[PDB]
Amino acid sequence: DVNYKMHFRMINEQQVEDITIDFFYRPHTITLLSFTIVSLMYFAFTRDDSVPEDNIWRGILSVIFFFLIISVLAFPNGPFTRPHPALWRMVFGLSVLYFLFLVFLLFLNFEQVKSLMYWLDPNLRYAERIISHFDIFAFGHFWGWAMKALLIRSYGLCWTISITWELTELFFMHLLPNFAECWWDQVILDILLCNGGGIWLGMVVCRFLEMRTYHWASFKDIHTTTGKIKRAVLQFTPASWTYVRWFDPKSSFQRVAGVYLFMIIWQLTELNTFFLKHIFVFQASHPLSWGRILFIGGITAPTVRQYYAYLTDTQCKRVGTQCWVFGVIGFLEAIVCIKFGQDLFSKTQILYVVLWLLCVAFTTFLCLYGMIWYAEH
Amino acid sequence: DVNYKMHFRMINEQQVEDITIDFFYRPHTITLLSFTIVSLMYFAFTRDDSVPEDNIWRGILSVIFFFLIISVLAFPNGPFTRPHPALWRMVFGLSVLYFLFLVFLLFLNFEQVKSLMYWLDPNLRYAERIISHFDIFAFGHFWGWAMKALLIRSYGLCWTISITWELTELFFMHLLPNFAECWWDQVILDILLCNGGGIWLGMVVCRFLEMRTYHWASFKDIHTTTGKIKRAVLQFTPASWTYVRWFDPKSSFQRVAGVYLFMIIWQLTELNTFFLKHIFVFQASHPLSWGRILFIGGITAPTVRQYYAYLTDTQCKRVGTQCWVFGVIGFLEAIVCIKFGQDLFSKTQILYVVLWLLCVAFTTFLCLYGMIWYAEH
Ligand SMILES: CCCCCCCC/C=C/CCCCCCCC(=O)O[C@H](COC(=O)CCCCCCCCCCCCCCC)COP(=O)([O-])OCC[N+](C)(C)C
Ligand SMILES: CCCCCCCC/C=C/CCCCCCCC(=O)O[C@H](COC(=O)CCCCCCCCCCCCCCC)COP(=O)([O-])OCC[N+](C)(C)C
Ligand SMILES: CCCCCCCC/C=C\CCCCCCCC(=O)O[C@H](COC(=O)CCCCCCCCCCCCCCC)COP(=O)([O-])OCC[N+](C)(C)C
Ligand SMILES: CCCCCCCC/C=C\CCCCCCCC(=O)O[C@H](COC(=O)CCCCCCCCCCCCCCC)COP(=O)([O-])OCC[N+](C)(C)C
Ligand SMILES: CCCCCC(=O)OC[C@H](COP(=O)(O)OC[C@H](N)C(=O)O)OC(=O)CCCCC
Ligand SMILES: CCCCCC(=O)OC[C@H](COP(=O)(O)OC[C@H](N)C(=O)O)OC(=O)CCCCC
Ligand SMILES: CCCCCC(=O)OC[C@H](COP(=O)(O)OC[C@H](N)C(=O)O)OC(=O)CCCCC
Ligand SMILES: CCCCCC(=O)OC[C@H](COP(=O)(O)OC[C@H](N)C(=O)O)OC(=O)CCCCC
Ligand SMILES: CCCCCCCCCCCCCC
Ligand SMILES: CCCCCCCCCCCCCC
Ligand SMILES: CCCCCCCCCCCC
Ligand SMILES: [Ca+2]
Ligand SMILES: [Ca+2]
Repeated sequence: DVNYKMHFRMINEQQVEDITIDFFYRPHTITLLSFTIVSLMYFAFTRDDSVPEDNIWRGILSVIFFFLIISVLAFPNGPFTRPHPALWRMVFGLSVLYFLFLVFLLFLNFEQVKSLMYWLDPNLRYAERIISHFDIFAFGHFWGWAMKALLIRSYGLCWTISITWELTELFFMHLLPNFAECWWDQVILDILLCNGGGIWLGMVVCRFLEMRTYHWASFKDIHTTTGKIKRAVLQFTPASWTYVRWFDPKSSFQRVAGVYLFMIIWQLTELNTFFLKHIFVFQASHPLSWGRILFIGGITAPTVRQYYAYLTDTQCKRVGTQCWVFGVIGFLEAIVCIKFGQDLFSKTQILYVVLWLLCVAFTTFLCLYGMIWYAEH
Repeated sequence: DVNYKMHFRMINEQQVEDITIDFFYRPHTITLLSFTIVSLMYFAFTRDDSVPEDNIWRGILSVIFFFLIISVLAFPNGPFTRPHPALWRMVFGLSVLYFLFLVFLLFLNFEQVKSLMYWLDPNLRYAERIISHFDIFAFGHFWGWAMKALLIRSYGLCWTISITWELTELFFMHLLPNFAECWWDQVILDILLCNGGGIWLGMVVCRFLEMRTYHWASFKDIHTTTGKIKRAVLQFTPASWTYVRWFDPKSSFQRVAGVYLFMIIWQLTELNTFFLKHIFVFQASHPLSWGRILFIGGITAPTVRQYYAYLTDTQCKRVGTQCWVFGVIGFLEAIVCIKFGQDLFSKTQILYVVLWLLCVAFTTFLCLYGMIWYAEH
């Protein structure tokens, strides 16, 4: 049990190894205690609070900001400790904020949630060819897969969900009347280039990042300025890379069904994005659209490394807190879509979702066979 | 530094020693995840959301409850580990909730805060002799002083602050026109009977608890039913008692100033209560008054034991998170009272507060002399 509680602190609160500059890792909470009071003193005595509309906004911004300060002192930093552990306590701080925001939304009705969205943005109330298709969103979609494949470390897992989702969005665009997106948009442009190009780049880096000899000289020791610039910049890159093996030839029925649940919660988070944008009508350029995608993308990096650790390591015996929070967020967003999306379906079929369930297991079982046989040949 | 980071986890997250019934200390976070998802599914698909006020109220309640659930998984449990550490993680979660609520209030104006209070309770908008004086509030004050003296473990500190605060409240009742509370009420009945009896009982229980031989037989091992009942009931009592010595004959200027700051913040936490209750006019029977007092009293129990540990232990090098949160709460309440209390003073004097500052140091210096000389005689 000494290992069973120590192995959780390698998942939940990964510690910094080989600290040389100790100014960056010594707490100053009393100075943080003195900063918050003087910060709020300036805002409680000099800010003009004569308008009620801008008082609620700045109060919300301050609650979010000062919850990030509390998260630095009290929240776990995941299995990541670069560039600083505190930047991952502040990402876990936003996960809890977004989790509790969804808990609130389940208890409202559609007229209150729509009135809430219009408060955030009043403009929401009133609302060759292939080359032009590539926009700033296609760049984000390419780098989303180049980051997912960086952590999943599998062609079979990433192409299984790249293909199934694009097939689903092609099918789910039967309801959407106005868009004229032809099938090649999400079967040739997306599956091949935006996804496969992203998947290829992400899996190419994993080979590089995991075969690299991680030798980290201290910043003070380097004498040449170009080395100091190299060392300063290299702080924002991983200090080590885990060797990921989702499947084993002797993998049990528990492990095989732990990668099956992994690729259902993965695809659940893609139905959340599709329906939240459709139930609450906002354009893809709105910060509610790509601001949420960036935040969920930031959460995913420590969640994939904590679900993998729990699933495989036999001395873990607890699932990391960030993976727990990414579990409620992904499940609650579906309940939000079912509750408020009671109207945009009349006779629509869940059978495709049921059919998607089988075609995922069909591809995990084929993945195990293609790797069990791989040892033989 | 191995001790400098280990000594913080004896303050922040005190671990349970000698666990025999392991059902009470084995996490089930995935079962917690399933419970939260099913509960929110039931409340999202079954609750009638046709009234907005009830929707907002139930959303607030659910957010508080699920923040408590998050705190059970991700927040430190103080130096206390009885009856369960989770019941102190939840207290810390409530502390953070209140801290952020205070952060929000600084950015509103008085009309918005009054509207919020009226939303919380619409009834707030429209709003021999000694034997009759003793009410449930007097009983609560007596038990609060008993609990305080249970942790401070000092007649000098407790009597100093009791006397100073009673004098301050007697003085501050110069502004209060309607109340006819004569000086005897808060110079004899309060100082002697309620406060004095509480202090006496607290110090008697300190003497009993710190001289007790803490031997904890496992619940399963006891065979007699009365012994099992005693062991079950005894779980809600401290498993050990720290020997508290605020002053030493060789105590430096740092320690003396630390006790001075301790008592200054202690009296600030009473100015906060007085001025909050007077600025936001609600009766002492309203839950906003005694609920807040109960919550601050619950916070105080680990805050005192963490401030003492930081102040005296020389290997601590960090102040516990509950102490940090109590500090921000105590300072932010004062800032709130200053911001919204800009009107109920015209020519009133801070000199008494300044005079109170000297008469506290006068009584710390006299406390050290009365104990430095104590060794000689
Ligand atoms: C409407 C729909 C219609 C059709 C629906 C039909 C649905 C069909 C139903 C599908 C469900 C199938 C479930 C099968 C589960 C088998 C058990 C299993 O493998 O357990 C474990 C893994 O599993 C876990 O327990 C992991 C934690 C899970 C909870 C956190 C979620 C966070 C998600 C984050 C996802 C991130 C995604 C990121 C994407 C980029 C392994 O077994 P174990 O022995 O416990 O493990 C041994 C190791 N220890 C314990 C010794 C350490
Ligand atoms: C308007 C008014 C008008 C007139 C105003 C005038 C005001 C006049 C101004 C008075 C202020 C005087 C302050 C002097 C402080 C000297 C330094 C000192 O003693 O430091 C330390 C203690 O002090 C700390 O640092 C403790 C942490 C403080 C922050 C947490 C707050 C939570 C409160 C919770 C209170 C709970 C209350 C509960 C009540 C029931 C000790 O020195 P050190 O060497 O750091 O310690 C050695 C130990 N280590 C470091 C090795 C471990
Ligand atoms: C929070 C948890 C959820 C995560 C994302 C969830 C998805 C939601 C994400 C983003 C959408 C948020 C709404 C923005 C669109 C509304 C219209 C608009 O332009 O508003 C703009 C918002 O401009 C701002 O100032 C926004 C500030 C940030 C918002 C919260 C994220 C915290 C990140 C902290 C990161 C810290 C570091 C982290 C670790 C490194 C400007 O407003 P405006 O149009 O001029 O009108 C303003 C006045 N009213 C009308 C609004 C009253
Ligand atoms: C939270 C952080 C701050 C702490 C305290 C700060 C001080 C504030 C404290 C208490 C004051 C709260 C307001 C209550 C008075 C208003 C009028 C009234 O009677 O309201 C009642 C409130 O009844 C409830 O249901 C209250 C639920 C609890 C509230 C939060 C505390 C969480 C404790 C969790 C402890 C868990 C375990 C902890 C560890 C073991 C009933 O309402 P009503 O009159 O019928 O009208 C209802 C409808 N409207 C009008 C309200 C819309
Ligand atoms: C702005 C600073 C640029 C970078 C300046 C710089 O020299 O960084 C070095 C520091 C610490 O580096 P060490 O070599 O002491 O620890 C190394 C440790 N064992 C490890 O490899 O993890 O990095 C940070 O904390 C960066 C905080 C970034 C804050 C955003
Ligand atoms: C400004 C921030 C820039 C991004 C900062 C950055 O690169 O660090 C993020 C982490 C760093 O990994 P560690 O060395 O802390 O953990 C090591 C552990 N054994 C492991 O498996 O990595 O890696 C990623 O998630 C890389 C994907 C990008 C995620 C956004
Ligand atoms: C309702 C249960 C009544 C009490 C039933 C009972 O038998 O309690 C024993 C348990 C654990 O007691 P142990 O002897 O295993 O540990 C002892 C440990 N080393 C120590 O001394 O701290 O206490 C709780 O967790 C109580 C949780 C209360 C949850 C509110
Ligand atoms: C339902 C809850 C009932 C109250 C539960 C209860 O009595 O436990 C609270 C703690 C228990 O102390 P521990 O044994 O965990 O810590 C031991 C550590 N070395 C120490 O110094 O105590 O003690 C107090 O604060 C007592 C004051 C009352 C506080 C309200
Ligand atoms: C881990 C990454 C977290 C980043 C949070 C994303 C929030 C972006 C908000 C953008 C709002 C822009 C308003 C004009
Ligand atoms: C550590 C103790 C925490 C207790 C929280 C106190 C909150 C009480 C609220 C009572 C409201 C009653 C409304 C009728
Ligand atoms: C009209 C389209 C606007 C898209 C803005 C994208 C901003 C990307 C910021 C990325 C930060 C990491
Ligand atoms: Ca697509
Ligand atoms: Ca009084």
